[PDB]
Amino acid sequence: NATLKSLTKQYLSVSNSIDETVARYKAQFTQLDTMMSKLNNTSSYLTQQFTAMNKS
Amino acid sequence: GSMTSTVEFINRWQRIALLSQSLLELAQRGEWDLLLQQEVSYLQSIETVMEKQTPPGITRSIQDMVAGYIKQTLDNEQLLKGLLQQRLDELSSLIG
Repeated sequence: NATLKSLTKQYLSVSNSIDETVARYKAQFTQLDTMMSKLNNTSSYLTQQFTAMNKS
Repeated sequence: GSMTSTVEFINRWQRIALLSQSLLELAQRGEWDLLLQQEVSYLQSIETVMEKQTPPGITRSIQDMVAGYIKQTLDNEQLLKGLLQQRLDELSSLIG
């Protein structure tokens, strides 16, 4: 028997937390994916460095 | 003078290998926010061996020592890519 207004406030508050949580996950997904692509480039450079370090 | 230049050279590459292990372990422990912070340093440390050259007169023994750090960094990076993909999949599911 809580008031509708009170229930609606809680509803919206929890809804906002969900939105903020999902926003966070999307940002983290994007940055981890960026990181993963960047590892492709660094590995390519490091492979070159390894062989150069081994020459002579 | 240049015994300093050899250790600095050695330290540049050891730092890269260090940060590479740090990233891997942070990923293993599911510490994704710290991983992304540490990533910043890792990339900066790669840039350092691009801006500075291998000095002349590094012996074979030291070249071998550093080659070991480079190999270890590659090994870690490879493992890391798998953990990252797994996390990306975990996140897609959470995101919906």
